[PDB]
Amino acid sequence: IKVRKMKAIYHTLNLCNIDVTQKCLIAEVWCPVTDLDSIQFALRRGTEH
Amino acid sequence: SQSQGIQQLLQAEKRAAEKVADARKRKARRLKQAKEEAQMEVEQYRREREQEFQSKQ
Repeated sequence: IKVRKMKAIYHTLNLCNIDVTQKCLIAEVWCPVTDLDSIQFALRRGTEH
Repeated sequence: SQSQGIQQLLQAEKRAAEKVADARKRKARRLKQAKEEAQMEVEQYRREREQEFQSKQ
């Protein structure tokens, strides 16, 4: 499970923009409107970790 | 705007690139400054040794 998630996460980051345009990663996503706050809270967890 | 923010990030990255380029240019020119400034120190050494030699004589 560890290695499979790691592989999936890296393959997902592949889909995102790279330093060819900016040192900060750019991500594009579909999201339901109601879950935007939850996604922001998840990003907050990511920042803290 | 999203495009406005992306352009702002790109401009900031360009500013950072300019900063690092300026620092590299400073290093490159200070290399020649290092080449040249040794003349002052060698002159100081020569003058000090001449003073000591003449005093001893």
